[PDB]
Amino acid sequence: MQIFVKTLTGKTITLEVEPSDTIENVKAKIQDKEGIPPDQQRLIFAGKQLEDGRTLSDYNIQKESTLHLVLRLRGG
Amino acid sequence: GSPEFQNPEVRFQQQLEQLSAMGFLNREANLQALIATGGDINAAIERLLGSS
Repeated sequence: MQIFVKTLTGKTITLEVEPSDTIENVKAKIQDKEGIPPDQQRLIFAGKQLEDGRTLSDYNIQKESTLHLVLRLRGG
Repeated sequence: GSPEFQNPEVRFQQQLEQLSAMGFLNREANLQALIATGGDINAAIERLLGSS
């Protein structure tokens, strides 16, 4: 299924995922496309933080959903 | 007029417009995060989603 991933900066990354995908699995896809390590990636949905050790079925993520990927920079 | 931004009824009004536009159901906590940063919305949300 298709999804939309808008970063905190306002970037809109288009990716593909399955209803049986995991948070970590998505992070890898994003990492491949962009390059940002999964450890620096954070998945927020409607303000709710999607924990890495969770599935898309936990927060009931549907298709054509808009996920917000926050980039926690360790630098300054 | 001249309202208080500290008041949870206002929630900065404009800053909350960006916070809600980035997908965030939180309101009060966001007002604090905005104060802690001083306008740095990105830095606020980063730490805000983690704790406070």
